Amino acid sequence: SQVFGVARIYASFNDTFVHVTDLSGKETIARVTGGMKVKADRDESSPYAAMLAAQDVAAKCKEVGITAVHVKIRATGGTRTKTPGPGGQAALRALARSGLRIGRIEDVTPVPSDSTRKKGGRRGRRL
Amino acid sequence: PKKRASNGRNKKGRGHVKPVRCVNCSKSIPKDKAIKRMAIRNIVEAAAVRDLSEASVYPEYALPKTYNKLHYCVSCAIHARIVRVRSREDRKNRAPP
Amino acid sequence: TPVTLAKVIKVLGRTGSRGGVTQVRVEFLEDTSRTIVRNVKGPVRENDILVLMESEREARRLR
Amino acid sequence: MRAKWRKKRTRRLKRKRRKVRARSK
Amino acid sequence: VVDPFTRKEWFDIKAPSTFENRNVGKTLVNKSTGLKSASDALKGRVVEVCLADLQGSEDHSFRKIKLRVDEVQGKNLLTNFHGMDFTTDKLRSMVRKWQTLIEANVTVKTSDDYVLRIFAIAFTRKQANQVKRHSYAQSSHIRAIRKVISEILTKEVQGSTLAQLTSKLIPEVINKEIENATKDIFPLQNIHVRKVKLLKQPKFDVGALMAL
RNA sequence: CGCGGGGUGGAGCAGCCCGGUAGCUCGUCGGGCUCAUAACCCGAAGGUCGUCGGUUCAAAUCCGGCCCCCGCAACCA
RNA sequence: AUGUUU
RNA sequence: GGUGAAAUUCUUGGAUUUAUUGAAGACUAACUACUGCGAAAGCAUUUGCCAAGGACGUUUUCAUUAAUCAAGAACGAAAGUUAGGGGAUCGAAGAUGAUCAGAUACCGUCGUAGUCUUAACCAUAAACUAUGCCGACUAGGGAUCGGGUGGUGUUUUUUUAAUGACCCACUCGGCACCUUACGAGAAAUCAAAGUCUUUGGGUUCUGGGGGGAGUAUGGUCGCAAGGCUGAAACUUAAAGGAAUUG
RNA sequence: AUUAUUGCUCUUCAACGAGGAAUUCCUAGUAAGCGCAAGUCAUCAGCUUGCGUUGAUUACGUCCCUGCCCUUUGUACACACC
Ligand SMILES: [K+]
Ligand SMILES: [Mg+2]
Ligand SMILES: [Mg+2]
Ligand SMILES: [Mg+2]
Ligand SMILES: [Mg+2]
Ligand SMILES: [Mg+2]
Ligand SMILES: [Mg+2]
Ligand SMILES: [Mg+2]
Ligand SMILES: [Mg+2]
Ligand SMILES: [Mg+2]
Ligand SMILES: [Mg+2]
Ligand SMILES: [Mg+2]
Ligand SMILES: [Mg+2]
Ligand SMILES: [Mg+2]
Ligand SMILES: [Zn+2]
Repeated sequence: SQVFGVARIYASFNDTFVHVTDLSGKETIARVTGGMKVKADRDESSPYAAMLAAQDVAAKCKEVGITAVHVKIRATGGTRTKTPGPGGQAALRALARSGLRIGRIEDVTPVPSDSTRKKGGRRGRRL
Repeated sequence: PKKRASNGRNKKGRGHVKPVRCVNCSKSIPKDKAIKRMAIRNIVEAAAVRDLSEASVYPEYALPKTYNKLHYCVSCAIHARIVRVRSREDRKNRAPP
Repeated sequence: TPVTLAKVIKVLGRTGSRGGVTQVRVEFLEDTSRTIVRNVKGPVRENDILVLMESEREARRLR
Repeated sequence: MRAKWRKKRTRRLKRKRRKVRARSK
Repeated sequence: VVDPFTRKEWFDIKAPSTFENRNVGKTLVNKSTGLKSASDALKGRVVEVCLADLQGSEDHSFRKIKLRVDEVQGKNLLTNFHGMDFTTDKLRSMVRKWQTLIEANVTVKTSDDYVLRIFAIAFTRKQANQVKRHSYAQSSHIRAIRKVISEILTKEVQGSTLAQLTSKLIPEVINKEIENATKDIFPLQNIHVRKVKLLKQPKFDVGALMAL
């Protein structure tokens, strides 16, 4: 009764990407970022920016013709954070509320088996 | 003098424990010394469980939970208030609050 | 526009970042055997009647 | 002075002494 | 000024031959052209599907499946099984402190030509009357149990194709077999087949591939 | 000598490719928060588009010359 | 974010 | 992209982001604990091989064969050195961006040596439990690890019984832990830092106010960096330890 | 009495179309509007001190903002962070 895409929320610190693609993932649809919807150089990760980007992506999705999305959310992962950014929740807010249907919330944050010795040195960032 | 009865870590009979990196500042930490907190916060609460369940195409969806073990150096743990400076007698209290 | 009226029966406590809202135990008039936790900004005491548009949204603590 | 940096400065001084004594024969 | 979605066509993926349902969804791609055929741009696309969506029952919410398109028959993407892995949420809900995790792995070739790497997972459990609050193994029980799991896994595979392997993993009969074969060594509650991965593909062999 | 590019507030740029009409980043000035600067918020000053002619319902924008800077290419008084 | 000495 | 904010920088040669693969090196998450082994440094993916190890059990054997140990030897984190290989990430140096009054730092980006391995050095750490080893005794208690003993035990079945896991009772050895301390200490605290002016179980090492100084010199080891041994002149009334009040 | 002390009369009638970031006071006869008495005085109120008249709104709480108090904590400070 519906047609399935993939939400591909990439909510890092300093930015949140909303990337809705086909079920395969090779073909992209309306890849929108928070920096596209705010120009301050510090609010790209803000919940308002993420919400506006997700609303635009949902409008473009409902103009292409995709109705429901399996949601794959991730942080930077790798070696840096492992923690989803503040804007992912707002982006999913907008995706759910803009008429798109939501399915299979999933965390695809990349987690290593103690690889890629972390950036910052053994004494870390000294602020 | 000696501030803590054993040490500011948990190591008796080992000598060396392989190190870990602070999640917040990336400082190298002994694994037993690092403040370890398991975050089992749900993937999407966002005051939005109702919205997500309504937009869900899955009945009784039972949205999943994200697990993440955070390791802090004591400086970052104090600064972000995972741990707090306790009284001299209250330091001898290992039960969680 | 869905309509439903209820009444506060147990005042829970003061809540809010600035401490403006009050948590209230909401007893419905229709199908009364249900108590709902909700948030109200204005002054409230017991046996006061409230109007809520949404029917199922449990207001949790405001942090 | 940190004792570490005092030791490092002393080591540099000792290296200079070794160089000058190597020159002087 | 271009709107690349105006020249794209949709395809319905009739992915499984055996799970419960042929149809899993739709996918869009640019129209075939002179030096770039639509079937040529396809045949490599893989879809990521939920086993609960495949079987109709929510008791398969984890064990997501990869399926790669192998041929196009009139806007119908015929795939074949490509791999299964647990979700991160499920994996982190199974892994807990105050218990011993045991992971085992094999590399085995199925009956006809199919090469798979299999990852089995399990965790220790507490007894009904146990007072001790960790219930750890003695690591010799762990070595023996993982030997047994590898033996059972290599005995189940190499006599089954992907089709029969799916017909055994979906009812999780292998998990119960591991539980029954290791219940005399350690209780080992949380038996699962955490992952199956494709390593090498054989000749296309459409004759056996078209089983539906 | 030929073909192309460039000149826009005090400095750097979009605007031009088919007129609603000069702005953006930094510095400069004023007020605001702070115990005080910085970051920041709100205001204020700034050229009239390199210089001329021409075309144009009203041209920096398109056209034809000149001054400057640039790349390539050619040289029988 | 920074605010030097007596 | 990155930051508190920026900027260096990549970017209509399609950068960031998505998907399918491959190559490289490093590492072994989550399980991971007041838990284990090792003489220490250290040791955490599977399997095989290779030898070794402590505890336990013993109505087995030897019978003083033992304890600590100058000189003397083996190993010895990281960093560094030599010659090959490898070089992903991080990253002393170096180069750049911003703040600063200056910022040759903290913060951001790139990035050499190094980070990995083989064969040789190096022999140094807050190499710490800042607590030598062996032996005996002096409170109580509960967990935990490995082993052994018993149960009208619970659970697992194969078919009596039995190992497996579990509970209880111990017992030996171990990492520790909590209370109380006769006792000790200046106190913090300590089951050893107790059995010390009522001072002797055995034995090795180190120290004699703070600087100069772990320096100079001599010797010795090292390719080097340096390691070991190691003063004196001179100078000073305090330095220092614990705890208390502001 | 000029650099009008002040009072009064006539006469061109200027900005201001409700206010920017910010910022001050305040919980019931209170804020606000209003004038009166006194003080400063030979004279001069927009000032201040007291007063009365008209007299609301919202709240009956909180530690997010600021400041302060207490407790804990660190100190190599004790003339005590000048
Ligand atoms: K390198
Ligand atoms: Mg700091
Ligand atoms: Mg201290
Ligand atoms: Mg050590
Ligand atoms: Mg002074
Ligand atoms: Mg263990
Ligand atoms: Mg592992
Ligand atoms: Mg010796
Ligand atoms: Mg080394
Ligand atoms: Mg600084
Ligand atoms: Mg030493
Ligand atoms: Mg002395
Ligand atoms: Mg002291
Ligand atoms: Mg006055
Ligand atoms: Zn940290």
